Amino acid sequence: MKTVIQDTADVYFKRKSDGKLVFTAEAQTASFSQAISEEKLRGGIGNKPLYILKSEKEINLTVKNAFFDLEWLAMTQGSERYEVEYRTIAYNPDTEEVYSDIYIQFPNVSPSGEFEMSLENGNALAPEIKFEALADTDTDEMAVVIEASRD
Amino acid sequence: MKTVIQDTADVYFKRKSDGKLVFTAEAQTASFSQAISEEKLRGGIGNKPLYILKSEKEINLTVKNAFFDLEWLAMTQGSERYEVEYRTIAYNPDTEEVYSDIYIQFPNVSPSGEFEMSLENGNALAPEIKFEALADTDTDEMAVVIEASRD
Amino acid sequence: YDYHFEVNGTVVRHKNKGFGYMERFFELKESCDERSKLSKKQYERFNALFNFFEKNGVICMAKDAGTLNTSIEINSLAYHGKYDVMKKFIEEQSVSIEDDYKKAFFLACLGRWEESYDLYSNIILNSIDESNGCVYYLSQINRYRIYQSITQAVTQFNGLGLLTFGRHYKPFTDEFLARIEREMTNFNIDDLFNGMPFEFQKKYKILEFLSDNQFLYDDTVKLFELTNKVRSEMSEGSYSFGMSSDIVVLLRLYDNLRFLYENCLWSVSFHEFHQYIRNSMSLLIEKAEYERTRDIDELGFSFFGKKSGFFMEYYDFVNISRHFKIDDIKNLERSCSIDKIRFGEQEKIEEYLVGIAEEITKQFSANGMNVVFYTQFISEAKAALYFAKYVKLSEEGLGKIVKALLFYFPERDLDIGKRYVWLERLTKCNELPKSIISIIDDFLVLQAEKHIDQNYSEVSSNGLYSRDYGALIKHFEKNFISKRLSEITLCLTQDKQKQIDFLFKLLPLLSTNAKSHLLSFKSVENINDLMNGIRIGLIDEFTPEHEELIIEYLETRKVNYIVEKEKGIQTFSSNDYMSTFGIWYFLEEINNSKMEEFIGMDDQYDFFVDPENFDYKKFIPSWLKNYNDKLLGKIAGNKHMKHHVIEVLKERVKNSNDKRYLEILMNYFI
Amino acid sequence: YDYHFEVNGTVVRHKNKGFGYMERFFELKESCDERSKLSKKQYERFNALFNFFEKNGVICMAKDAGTLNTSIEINSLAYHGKYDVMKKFIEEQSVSIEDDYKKAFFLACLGRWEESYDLYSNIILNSIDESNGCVYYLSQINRYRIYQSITQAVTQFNGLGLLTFGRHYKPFTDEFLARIEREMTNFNIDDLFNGMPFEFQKKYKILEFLSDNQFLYDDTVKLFELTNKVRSEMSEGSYSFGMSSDIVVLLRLYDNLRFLYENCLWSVSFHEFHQYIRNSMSLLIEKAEYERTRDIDELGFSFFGKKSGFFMEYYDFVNISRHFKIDDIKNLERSCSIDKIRFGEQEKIEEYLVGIAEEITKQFSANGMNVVFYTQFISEAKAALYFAKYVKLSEEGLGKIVKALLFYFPERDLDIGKRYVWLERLTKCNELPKSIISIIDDFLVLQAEKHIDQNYSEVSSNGLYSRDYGALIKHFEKNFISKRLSEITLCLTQDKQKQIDFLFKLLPLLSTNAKSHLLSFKSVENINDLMNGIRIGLIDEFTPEHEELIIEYLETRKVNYIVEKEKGIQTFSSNDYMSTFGIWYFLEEINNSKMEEFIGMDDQYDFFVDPENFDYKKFIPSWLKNYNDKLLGKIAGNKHMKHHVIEVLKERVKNSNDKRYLEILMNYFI
Repeated sequence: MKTVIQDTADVYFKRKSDGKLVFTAEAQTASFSQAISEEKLRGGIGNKPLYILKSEKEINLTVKNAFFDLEWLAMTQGSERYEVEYRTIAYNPDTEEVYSDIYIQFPNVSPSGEFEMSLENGNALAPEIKFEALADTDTDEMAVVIEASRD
Repeated sequence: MKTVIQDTADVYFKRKSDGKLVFTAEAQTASFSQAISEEKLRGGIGNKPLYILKSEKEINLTVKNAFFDLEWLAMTQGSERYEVEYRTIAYNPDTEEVYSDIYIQFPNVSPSGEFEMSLENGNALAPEIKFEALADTDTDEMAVVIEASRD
Repeated sequence: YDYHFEVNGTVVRHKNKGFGYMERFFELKESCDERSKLSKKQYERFNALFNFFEKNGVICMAKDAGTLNTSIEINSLAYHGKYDVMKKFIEEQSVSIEDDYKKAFFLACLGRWEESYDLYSNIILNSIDESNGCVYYLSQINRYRIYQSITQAVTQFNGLGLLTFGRHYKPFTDEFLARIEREMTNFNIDDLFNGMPFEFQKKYKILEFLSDNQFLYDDTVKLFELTNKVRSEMSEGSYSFGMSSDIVVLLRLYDNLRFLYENCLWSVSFHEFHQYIRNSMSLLIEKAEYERTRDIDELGFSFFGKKSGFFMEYYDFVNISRHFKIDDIKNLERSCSIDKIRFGEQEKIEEYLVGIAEEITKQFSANGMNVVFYTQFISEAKAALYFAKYVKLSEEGLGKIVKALLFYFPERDLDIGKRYVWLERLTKCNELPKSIISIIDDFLVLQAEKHIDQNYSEVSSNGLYSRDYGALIKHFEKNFISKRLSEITLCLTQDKQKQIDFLFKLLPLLSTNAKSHLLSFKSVENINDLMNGIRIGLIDEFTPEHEELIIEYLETRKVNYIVEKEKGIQTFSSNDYMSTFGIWYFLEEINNSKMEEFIGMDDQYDFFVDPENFDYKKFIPSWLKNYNDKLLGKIAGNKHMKHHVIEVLKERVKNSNDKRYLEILMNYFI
Repeated sequence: YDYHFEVNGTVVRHKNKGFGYMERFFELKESCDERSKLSKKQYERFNALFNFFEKNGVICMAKDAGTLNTSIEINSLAYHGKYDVMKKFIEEQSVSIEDDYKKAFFLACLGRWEESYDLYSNIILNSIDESNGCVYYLSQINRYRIYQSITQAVTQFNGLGLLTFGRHYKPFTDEFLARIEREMTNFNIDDLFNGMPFEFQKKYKILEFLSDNQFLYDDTVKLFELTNKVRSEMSEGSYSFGMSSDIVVLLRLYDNLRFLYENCLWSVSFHEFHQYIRNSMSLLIEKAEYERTRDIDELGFSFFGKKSGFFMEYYDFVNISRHFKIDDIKNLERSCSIDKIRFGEQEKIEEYLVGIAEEITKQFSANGMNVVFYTQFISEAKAALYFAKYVKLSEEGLGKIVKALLFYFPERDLDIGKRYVWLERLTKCNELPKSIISIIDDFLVLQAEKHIDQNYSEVSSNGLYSRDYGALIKHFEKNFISKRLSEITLCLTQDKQKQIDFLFKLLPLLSTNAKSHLLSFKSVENINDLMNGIRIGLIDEFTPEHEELIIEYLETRKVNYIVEKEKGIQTFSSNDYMSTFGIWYFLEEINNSKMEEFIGMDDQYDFFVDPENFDYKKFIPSWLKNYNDKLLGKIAGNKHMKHHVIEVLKERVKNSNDKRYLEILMNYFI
């Protein structure tokens, strides 16, 4: 009661073209970052343009909780690029009451980490895996956010 | 023989009123730092050029050895200053020959030992000692050097 | 605990009270006449001691220490990464137990963990009947480390293998894992040194630290103490006479590497060792960066004139290529002038990188995928390629590197934008003659011909695609005609919408006949293709129909915004043109005033469309990074966008360490 | 290792293949009906377990965890630093063996190791009558630790303490030294646990790690790993949801402090422990400062849309005063902007500083001052007073701390210039009541009375004295003019000379008759009269009266320079008067043309007096640091060489992160 102040989140991953539940549950780390950069890859053009606004842009994120699933694991035991949706709860600083839920979804993702822990001491499971934000030419992609608290 | 690059230094102590001498054969760390910084007021008043530049000047040194010398240490065993005269050499990169020696002498030094070196395990001695650049109200003092390499 | 053996290579007495048996040895070493007074037996004993001490790096003592010169030389075949000579050496009949020990270490290094346990069993069973416990103890450590490796590998295989690898992989047979579990279920490590004969425990106290995990622990505590010391030193900006904190770090680092590798113990390929190596190297490069920009007040020139900048060698290249992680590399290079540090003796690093390329080609060409060796080598090769941009590389070497990178590397860990960025930074330091241009041409031909069907969907981490691939070629080469895609276009009749469009973005790389043919049956006025038509200026200036399509898209976007606001949804897209309308209206590309009807839809749209009435509190400071230089020039001429951006620069420049913001403030706004 | 217990109190299955009786106990905790399903014996054991666990804060298990608020409290009187309560508590008669152990720990905290060692021997002797094992092991470790304290203390007393103090203060009879040396001759603590009967190791195996030195090594390595993770997320603009890698650091710091404080263990007073708190705390402040200022697009504040702000509390201040140093506080101040952080719990802080002040007053009021306590109290008092900069002081509290610091603090550990620095350091965040005026006044009075001697020098490492105390008094309020203080310091029938040097010292607090006496007692002219009077009242608007003096000083420095050139000895001459003279020349304060005869001998003089013919390759970045404000603007109005200073400032600002460089470059030059 003195000073820690904790909260909670909730993490979900889906798959395209099927209602499959193959992923973990509850992110201990839930580290999130956004990266936007530019370089001299176009250091020269034929002039009189409008612009391109390249901006690269990139999103990274990781979790570790294990015990992902067993039934769908069995069914897959015998490339849609996966689908991720997020659930978080926001509180009003004036009232500290349960009133808003934050919805976050990324259509294209890629969990790409080292396939080697190589640690001397026994761990408590939790195979931490990072994720990346893909892209296609079609439209949208990255982030679609829905805001609750229609009170 | 491949790449290490090492050198050495000499440190000589002395207290006034006589030609007493302590010395360290080496000074492993020998952290040297000169700090010049200013202060906060807004006295202003237009007809007052500040010309401050806050010369002040404080010097930090470091010395380690295992020698306190045996002659008078035992005499006191059973506040006249502690001036230090650093000794060292310099080299010419074109020739890499021994041609220059450098002398650093300070005429107002007060040792500033921190009295909580007490540690957990038996170490390789190394009684780290730090000094401080003191100054009277008369003039000059501290920074004085002698340069060799006449040729 | 009678003497200290400092990292420099000197000797300091600790607890002796009688005769100094240690210093007399170096006294005999320095003396020559007194050498001959020993008998032949004692003479050969002293010669053995002399060679042992000289090879192990001890030189002299503090009272005789002067300007010392230490060095490191590793003869282990694993470190140099010549896997070919290892697979040559394994094909040889061993003669003694030590040869078997080296072979087992090799198979462990080559990733053939399976029979490595079998060879460990052989060396364990054939070694009992002899008086040398070093091999036996080392075999114990190696077999335990291998067993732990198998267990963790199986755990991560059945954990996330099916999803990261695409299909589940079972490299390890069931009977082998069952037997190893049955025989390993009751093995403890804390008692190996205690429960094994007395003679080992007296004569070989020098091998105790390898028992528990405390050896890395006692290395890391000193390493962390040095990290704190160096950080405090850069904060204070002091000087280090004699030996410094970085040379002792580097010397202990090299000594640990050499001992951990040469005596052929497997623990060199694990995460904790990776952290040790990584934090040491990161400290070294960071301090090398910091010492470059020392202010020098009154003292530096007298002692350190013509600054002896740190020279990065192949010994300093292979480690970085081996253990670092790409995330860690992009972490480190954002705080240092990584380009500035020199690179000496490029020949051996060149042969190293060429070796990586050739064995990569050999491995991926073969149908046999050794997944076990595959796991821990991707990061090695990626880090090697990442750091390969910081060295001039031979033309034949450049050809091999590019031909391996573009062709044989998997799409799994190499996105198209990823591969492009990698090759671009590689070419930053080296020229672009016909060779590497030819490999890029072959690659774009290959990827174009692979996309002929109706289901070859393409993905990229940045949506970069072959557009900028061709743009680079046009930026280096000028009259590149591309007879191959010219023929492909000549063979493109119809009903290839994906194939037509994808190559349509490669228009400048085509021939005049090819572009004339492609102009027909071309996607007429798709809005995204309007943006793509004026990407570089294909359709040079705006036509009224383009403005009508723009307003159509604006109406669709505004009705979508109304729907989203009714549903309380906010969307973020990579194809956000919202800024772009405001930008083109700002620089008079479009004279239509209908843009003001959509004020309040997008924050950047509001910022650019209406300079006079924009809410400057909604100005995100991350927008300026994605603007052109002449956009920044024109942004400093308008009075509306002037009074606030200066203050924004002023506050971020003291509240942030991002140097690009400082460059924007300094070069343009002042 | 059956279950792995988290720092937040949650538990997760680690080595359980049967019944998870943590889960059963957790579901029994929340079920009152099932609790009632136990008889009186089991109900009593259950409620004792509940009290014990809630004392350790075992809340629940992972999957049912929502928001948890673990409490932090330290009851140990030593942590609160009530020393009088300690003396009263020990003064009482002994009651129980736990009481004996606690009072021995109390003697250790107050420092009297001589008697506490004998008390530890007495309890280790008398323990057998009660058959308790934990007391035995804790007494052994305490004896080991206290022996280390004694031996290192006596060795540094023989080595360095004599030089520090000047008198060989031997705090022990040689008989006790002989006793302690004889009793412990060949004891290595590694087997201390290994030798205590088996029933203990089946009961108290947990306390094993305290034996060897690894008791700090484990947490040190883990903290270093957390620091690595924190720095990894540092420069990425990270937003970690929930329990981020930072809260765990503070949690671990608190639990380690509770473990090493509440059980009465003496490992508090060493460097190895202090490292843990200093690093964890520095990381806390670092990430707090980072969290203060960042940039977000839309969702950055959406995640964890609140911040604790690292609201510092009384516990944090006790940590501040206990486990840092003046230098470490200095790099904290240089790194982070502590001035912005919010001060919480504004009440117990003045109790703390009042306790420290009264401890100092009683320690240094009577002739009885114990060097034993002087060993350890100095650092804590220094840290508390030095950091007291940002406290919101209370009238009585501020008065108490000020006269405590001026009057009773030892003069060996701080010189007058540093007291002068520290008082402004206190007055920065608050005002100057009449109370402070009176106290600082009386300090000036009796201190001026203190140094009047024959062979005394009153040396200082900062060069500032009580005249500057009066200067700050006037700068806040000059209405008070010196009352009778100048009279008592002004009674001189010629008499000696040093009082004359401290007479012109206090010029702007003197009586009119006092300055008349000054004029009668020699005029205003001296070499140091420059930075005495031109420092305070004369300063400017006329100084041709010292033109002969500046000419003579130039002649002296000229012969000095020509001798240096002839010999090659260089020199230095820190109090660079020619610097002030060149500043006078630049600031129109000197119109004479003979200063041009002195060009080419001093770097700053050449830069100042010869704008046309000063080479610009001899640039110095240290001059960019300090500068001035109003004459900096004057020289920023330069025309001929306006760009060179701007260019060197640009080069330093791009290559250095120093914010003051940025302030100097942007405020006036821009």
